[PDB]
Amino acid sequence: LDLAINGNGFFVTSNNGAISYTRAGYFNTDKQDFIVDNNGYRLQGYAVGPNGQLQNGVVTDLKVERANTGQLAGLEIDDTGVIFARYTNGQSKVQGQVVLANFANIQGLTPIGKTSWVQSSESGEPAVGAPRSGTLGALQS
Repeated sequence: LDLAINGNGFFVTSNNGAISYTRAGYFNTDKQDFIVDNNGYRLQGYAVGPNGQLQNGVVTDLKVERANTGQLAGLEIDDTGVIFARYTNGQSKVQGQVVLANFANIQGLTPIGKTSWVQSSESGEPAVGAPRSGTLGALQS
């Protein structure tokens, strides 16, 4: 998955819980079927709950189910970040929803790499939500 944002906001990735923020990413699934960036850090969002519905109460790792029988054939993410898995038994199932974070003062963000930042005393706290909700931008591919 090659993801970009148009508008405000940052993708949220978790390194064993260390959270960083980025503008665009190449995302894959790892050996435990987590959606990860090119460092292996886990893309964060609303996961599907135990009842198969999106849990907007918790921002967590995004898992993609290998099977539904039917096994995974494709993975797509719409402009509001909803992740659709396509399976060989003719089914599709939502796997989660990518979130974006925005900041009251993104200038105050602490750079941790060429294209990644972390929260700071100067940036304010992350305000997290679905792409195209509130002031947050839209997801491309």
